[PDB]
Amino acid sequence: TGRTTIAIDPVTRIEGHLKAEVVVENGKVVDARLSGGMYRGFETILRGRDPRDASQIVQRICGVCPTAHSTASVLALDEAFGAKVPNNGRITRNLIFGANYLQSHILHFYHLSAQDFVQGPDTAPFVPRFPKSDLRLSKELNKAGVDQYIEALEVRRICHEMVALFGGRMPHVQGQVVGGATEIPTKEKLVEYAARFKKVRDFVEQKYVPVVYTIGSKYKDMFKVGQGFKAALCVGAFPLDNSGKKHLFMPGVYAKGKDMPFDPSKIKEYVKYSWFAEETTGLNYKEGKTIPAPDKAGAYSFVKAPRYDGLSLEVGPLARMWVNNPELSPVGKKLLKDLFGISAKKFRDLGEEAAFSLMGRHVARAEETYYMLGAIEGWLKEIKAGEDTVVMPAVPASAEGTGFTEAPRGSLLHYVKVKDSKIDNYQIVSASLWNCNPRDDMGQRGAVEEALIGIPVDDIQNPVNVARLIRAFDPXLGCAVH
Amino acid sequence: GERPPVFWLQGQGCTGCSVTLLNSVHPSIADVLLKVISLEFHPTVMAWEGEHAIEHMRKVAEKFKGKFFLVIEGSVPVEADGKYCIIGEANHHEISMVDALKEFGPNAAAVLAVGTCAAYGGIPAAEGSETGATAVSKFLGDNGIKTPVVNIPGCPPHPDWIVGTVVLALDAIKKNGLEGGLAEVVKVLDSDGRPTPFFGRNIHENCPYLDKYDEGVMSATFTDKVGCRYDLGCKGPMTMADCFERKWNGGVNWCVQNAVCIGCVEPDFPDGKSPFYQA
Ligand code: SF4
Ligand code: SF4
Ligand code: FCO
Ligand SMILES: [Cl-]
Ligand SMILES: [Fe+2]
Ligand SMILES: [Kr]
Ligand SMILES: [Kr]
Ligand SMILES: [Kr]
Ligand SMILES: [Kr]
Ligand SMILES: [Kr]
Ligand SMILES: [Kr]
Ligand SMILES: [Kr]
Ligand SMILES: [Kr]
Ligand SMILES: [Kr]
Ligand SMILES: [Kr]
Ligand SMILES: [Kr]
Ligand SMILES: [Kr]
Ligand SMILES: [Kr]
Ligand SMILES: [Kr]
Ligand SMILES: [Kr]
Ligand SMILES: [Kr]
Ligand SMILES: [Kr]
Ligand SMILES: [Kr]
Ligand code: NI
Ligand SMILES: [S]
Repeated sequence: TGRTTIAIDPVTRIEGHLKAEVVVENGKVVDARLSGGMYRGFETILRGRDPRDASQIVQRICGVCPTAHSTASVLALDEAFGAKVPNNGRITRNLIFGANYLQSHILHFYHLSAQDFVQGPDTAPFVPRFPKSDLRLSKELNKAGVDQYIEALEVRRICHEMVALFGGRMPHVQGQVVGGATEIPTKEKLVEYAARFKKVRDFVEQKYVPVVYTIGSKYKDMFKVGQGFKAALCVGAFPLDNSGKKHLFMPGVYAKGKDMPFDPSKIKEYVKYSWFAEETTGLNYKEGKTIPAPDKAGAYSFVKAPRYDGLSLEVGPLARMWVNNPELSPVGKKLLKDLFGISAKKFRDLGEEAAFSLMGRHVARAEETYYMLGAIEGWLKEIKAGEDTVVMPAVPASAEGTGFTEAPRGSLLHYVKVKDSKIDNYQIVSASLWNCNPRDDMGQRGAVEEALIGIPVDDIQNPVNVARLIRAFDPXLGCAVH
Repeated sequence: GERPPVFWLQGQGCTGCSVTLLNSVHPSIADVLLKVISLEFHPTVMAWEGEHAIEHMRKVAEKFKGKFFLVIEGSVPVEADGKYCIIGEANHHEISMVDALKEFGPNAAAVLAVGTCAAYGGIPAAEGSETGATAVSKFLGDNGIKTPVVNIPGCPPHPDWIVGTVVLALDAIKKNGLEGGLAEVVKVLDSDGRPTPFFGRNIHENCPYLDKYDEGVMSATFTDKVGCRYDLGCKGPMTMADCFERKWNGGVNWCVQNAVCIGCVEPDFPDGKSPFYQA
């Protein structure tokens, strides 16, 4: 037939268990299936527990982004308990969480993605690899890549020291609970935090953001693939006031060239192609049910298929920088000129096609890292040693709440229903669920499955661009399936 | 000496036990990877992928039969004939964690079950689960595999517990050879399979707030650090770990100081340690 099917299981240098299956014709991807192959069932594990237990249990969905689930959880708990988080505790939450944005983005580019473009030393785990691995950097630039990977191992560890200062430990913080944060920042620890922050600030400014633009300039073809639907979701994150109004990332949807506001009732989860009971399809999260069906004909994945008003959307740094359209970093303004001969001030000046591209998503992630440095500076101005950060609310007998935030990889919400003072339902809708999901009941592909269309596979023996595309979305399958 | 080959397989894990390892301070992770071990298979960080990565692990495993170390992160689900954790595909056939542990477990020198999931089942085996999440040792015994297993628990473990267990065992093997040292490793395990250097001491017996516990002085908000956290739910009393001394993330904090201990190292975690925020 001229169609050749390639399967990759595991997709490595992601988090979690992913199988990718593509079909290649005339040297280009023409059809795709993504399979999240591992299930735990947190949504049923949690039922019947003290609702306060959730802000610990849910972090164990993902050890790379546990602070996103913590944050989502305690916001749902806050609403359900009627807890009025103290201002100083809102900011302390922001500092715990923002710091893992830095760890997560640095982890992803250097330690997950960079080997797509940089050859490591000649020892495991850096060899063996594809004989034709398509690595274009010069001996000089490749040695830059390698030294920065090794430096980034220190930088990300320091980020987790920042998270831990007010979070207790990382992975899996103890410091965020219903009602705020469990430990008031002292003058001393704010000093230890800012000391670490500066080292990360300078590595981000001087090494990380340049190296992304530099490596992209050697891979300009990679701005021309990976567009998929050019549709994106942002649900808001990092409250800046205590009224629920201003957020560092503000909500919004983009589809068919159209900006629109974000309406959470238009979220539904389809399971036709997912291993869950057929009778649970099309449910909004407040009515969601998780009934595993691992033998269901036609299904190929433990990831449900979420759609927004029936749209298949993508989430993550690209999506947020597009919706919010901030100003580009200064280093990004310069290097887009010297290396791409491009002039741009804000994020959307890159244009739709380049931003919604394989290498565009890496660029968004680097820019957002810089942007987050400013937020963390601001909150370090704002926090005030000694002011209380938590209230101690009682568990309601009956109540519900929803917490919306943005995880490093994209949009996240937790929904909790309380009955008889116990969890009655807990539903999770996570970032890599929006990105790595299979087809919905209407046969529409997930975001990554679609972005895979048109990826070049000139050499079936070295189909390196298939996983290159996937890695650009920074997938974690623990979060997608939970 | 030589860096032994290591394969790291993830079952029902959250990747937290790989991340915590990346936070190792002395030695850093890079020294671990270049000077201590040869990490030949790890899906989160390795260069190659897919069927080729599995075939690379199998060639090393054949080459080094009986000499390689297998790290297992996450629990092993046995229901639905293992379909709740498929970890790979080779030769047009899916590979479950059940399959993989039966393939590689009998030929490893030893198995290190890292994290409470792998060691004891943990959250995937908890009330409400449906997948048959089984602890590594139970799974191996259940299918008659006799390879020694070491439990390094925690959710996540401290990096020092992982690195520390590995260095102790590799020095024991250097000292005594391979059979000899692994006997010395087994000798330092408690009744729960855990190394006593790290899990030999009780948290409560050594808590700096033990004075306040005894005085009956109890904090009533989390942000009050003067009192003991008992009333807030601290599970130090039933938990054997050394976080009170080495603390976490380069020593900048720990769970009792910031909040409470939730007992993440213990075989009954989480259900037997819940509710977390009442005694
Ligand atoms: S109950 Fe907890 S905080 Fe109190 S003395 Fe014991 S370990 Fe320390
Ligand atoms: S203090 Fe308790 S919950 Fe925290 S890491 Fe140690 S044993 Fe686990
Ligand atoms: N980041 C992160 Fe985890 C994912 N995807 C969540 O939510
Ligand atoms: Cl996070
Ligand atoms: Fe879910
Ligand atoms: Kr690299
Ligand atoms: Kr580089
Ligand atoms: Kr790099
Ligand atoms: Kr390296
Ligand atoms: Kr923004
Ligand atoms: Kr570009
Ligand atoms: Kr690792
Ligand atoms: Kr990792
Ligand atoms: Kr390394
Ligand atoms: Kr690494
Ligand atoms: Kr090991
Ligand atoms: Kr495997
Ligand atoms: Kr052992
Ligand atoms: Kr290790
Ligand atoms: Kr290890
Ligand atoms: Kr040991
Ligand atoms: Kr070892
Ligand atoms: Kr061992
Ligand atoms: Ni995640
Ligand atoms: S993640």
